[PDB]
Amino acid sequence: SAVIGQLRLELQQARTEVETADKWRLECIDVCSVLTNRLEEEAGFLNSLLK
Amino acid sequence: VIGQLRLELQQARTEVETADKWRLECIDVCSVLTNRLEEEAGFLNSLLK
Amino acid sequence: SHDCAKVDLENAELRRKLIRTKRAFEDTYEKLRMANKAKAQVEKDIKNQILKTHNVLRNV
Amino acid sequence: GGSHDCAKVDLENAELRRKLIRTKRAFEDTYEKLRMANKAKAQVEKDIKNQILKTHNVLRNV
Ligand SMILES: [Zn+2]
Repeated sequence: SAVIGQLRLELQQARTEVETADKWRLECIDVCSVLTNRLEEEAGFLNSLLK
Repeated sequence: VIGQLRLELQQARTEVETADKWRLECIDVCSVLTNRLEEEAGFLNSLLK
Repeated sequence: SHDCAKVDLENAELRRKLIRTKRAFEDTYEKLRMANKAKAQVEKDIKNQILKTHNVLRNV
Repeated sequence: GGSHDCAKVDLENAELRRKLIRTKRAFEDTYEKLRMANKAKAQVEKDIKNQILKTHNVLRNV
């Protein structure tokens, strides 16, 4: 019968779920990259104060 | 009569689980790094006195 | 009246002590001035670093 | 009187004593300011060390 129809819908919702999860995951990685680089710069600065 | 689609649809749902898992771990990381940067900026400000 | 030899000796000893104390004060004053200068530079750079971090946290 | 001007060396000794008291006080005050500055800087450097260690500990655990 007609089981292909609803399954396509569920798979498209799953596609939107991968888009959202991967999108917010990459955004989080970009944040973590900026914060890590800033912490490294600041630690380097603090180290420069000990010379 | 195909059957096999269950794995492929579940693999996609397993991919959502993996992406969400690494994303939540990343959120914990960002929280720790943010807190450390706030503490460190507060410390640097404390040096100005 | 005074003891002429005694006031000559005291004059010379006072001049010696005054020069030694002048040199000590000039050296200490220069060390403190350099320290104040270095600290001022440090505080300027610290301000810039605080600004960078608050800009980063703000963009989050 | 003898080989010097007695009044002149009396005045010069008195002035040298005044200058020496003033210069001693300046040197002691400046030295105390320097000692306080060095102490505060030493404390700052200890705290800076602990802050660097905390940051590297965070970054390593990340
Ligand atoms: Zn005399």
